[PDB]
Amino acid sequence: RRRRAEVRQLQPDLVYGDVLVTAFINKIMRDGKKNLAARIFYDACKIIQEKTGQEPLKVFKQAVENVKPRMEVSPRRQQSLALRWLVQAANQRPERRAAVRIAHELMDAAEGKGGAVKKKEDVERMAE
RNA sequence: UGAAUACGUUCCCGGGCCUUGUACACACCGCCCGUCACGCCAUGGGAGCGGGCUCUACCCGAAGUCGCCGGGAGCCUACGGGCA
Repeated sequence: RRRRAEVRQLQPDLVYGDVLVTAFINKIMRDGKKNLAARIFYDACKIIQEKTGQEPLKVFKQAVENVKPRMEVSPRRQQSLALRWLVQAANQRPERRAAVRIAHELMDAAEGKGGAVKKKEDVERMAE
């Protein structure tokens, strides 16, 4: 208790220059292998730009933004919570490739739709 | 390779520690209290029975004492008394 402890702060990834990136990679992270989950994200983004032509970064941030619950919310938990549904919803997708399921899950989330975004509407609506 | 979450955890499940207060107790997941079952002893009344004693009322027992009369032919000496 006290001191408000710490949460540490990491650096960008490579082609995006954002912290939330690695943070999200930590969610997809499993078995302790970030190297794998890393490419899974990059490849997931590559599919986005090769299907929408838009920046895979602006689609990522926006997606997570359209998931951060307002009520159920600290500016931090908004990230932890959002990243959760983004992975869970992407874990239950039709696509066979991990990078493909996440890619679609992100695009839909960025457009304000999908299972992850649908879950939020429920939590918020059941809170208000 | 390398997290997520860690302060809003102030609570609080639980442990430890300082401090306040209270009852009993110190085997403290205590201790007491009470009922029930068994054993022994003991207290009191009551319906009633047996024995002794006390108080009140009536019913006359004897000895003895006190008092009066006294038998008159009764038990007798006589200023007459008296005994029975």
